[PDB]
Amino acid sequence: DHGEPGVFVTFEERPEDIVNNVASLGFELDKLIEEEKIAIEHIAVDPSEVAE
Amino acid sequence: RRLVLYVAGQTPKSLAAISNLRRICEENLPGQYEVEVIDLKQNPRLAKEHSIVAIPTLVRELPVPIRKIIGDLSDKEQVLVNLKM
Amino acid sequence: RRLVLYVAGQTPKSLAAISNLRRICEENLPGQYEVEVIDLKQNPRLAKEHSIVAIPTLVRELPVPIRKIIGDLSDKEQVLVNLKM
Amino acid sequence: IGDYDLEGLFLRLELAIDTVGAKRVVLDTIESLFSAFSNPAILRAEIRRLF
Repeated sequence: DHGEPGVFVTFEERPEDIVNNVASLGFELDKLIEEEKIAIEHIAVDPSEVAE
Repeated sequence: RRLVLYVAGQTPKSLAAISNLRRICEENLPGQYEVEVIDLKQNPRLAKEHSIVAIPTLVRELPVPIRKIIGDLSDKEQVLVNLKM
Repeated sequence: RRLVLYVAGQTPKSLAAISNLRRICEENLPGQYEVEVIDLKQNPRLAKEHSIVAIPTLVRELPVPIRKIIGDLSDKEQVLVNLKM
Repeated sequence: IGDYDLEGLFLRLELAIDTVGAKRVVLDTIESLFSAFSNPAILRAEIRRLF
């Protein structure tokens, strides 16, 4: 509506979950990413293979 | 026997990380594995491809289960124990 | 004098477990008991039959009361004390 | 002693699933799993892997 690109940085939910959540509301996150108007970054860290 | 070291820029952390990697690899043990250093700034994409978050990182892929070590590798003994087999 | 070691695959944990079992059994003491190694992946059923949960496991059945040790047997002294009689 | 993985849990659960051709699974009283073992991080990682 206002022509501003968006970025969604998720630390818990995966992109599939993020898209499916709003799929029912009528938005098409698949299309908006397929066009890159919203970019999804799933920034997940696993402590199992992490030694500090 | 392959090791990858992800760093970003001529940062004191990354420089100390590579220097300490040199020290532990050479003085502590022989050349059992080969090291490759990647500076993330030029390729931010590779950061996403390898799923890297915190600099500096030392990742081994020789064994089937991956293992990462986060930091500048200040503790020689701990780094060697984490990389020993 | 029988000991069983349950592991799963060519895992670093299981390999280190059997190697450490070799080391503690040989260097520390003589061959008082016989070891048998079972890899659970091929027989998941045996896991249920022996009621095993966490890999790796070292179980003795010589005494009437069972005793299990969970892990890769990193601490030689603790493993020997747990298996001493 | 050392680090352990709840590998037997996965093996037994897979064996049951393949035996019964199961599609539905119920996990009852998963708090006893935490109460039994001492290391909390290992259990956390193990059941995150389980889910």
